[PDB]
Amino acid sequence: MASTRCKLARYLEDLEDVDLKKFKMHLEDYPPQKGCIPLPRGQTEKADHVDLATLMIDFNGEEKAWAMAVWIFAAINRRDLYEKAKRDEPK
Repeated sequence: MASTRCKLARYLEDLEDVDLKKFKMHLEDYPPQKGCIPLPRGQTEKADHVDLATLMIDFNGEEKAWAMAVWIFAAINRRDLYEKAKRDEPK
């Protein structure tokens, strides 16, 4: 009826081109949080925009993946995106 994978792709695509590069560099440069596993660069860089959403939903899960998606926007100063993201995020 409505795959969410296509929805997240529209968000990472609706971001600015220069901001797109900052989202990946910030993800690969993610510091350790608690014995967390570092994301292999060859996997993320080789992962396409659609495939990228598959590693976040498949490896981190829909609950944790969203936590990383919202916490990163506040980092690049995009609080306005959190107000809309919370309204467009399905329950």
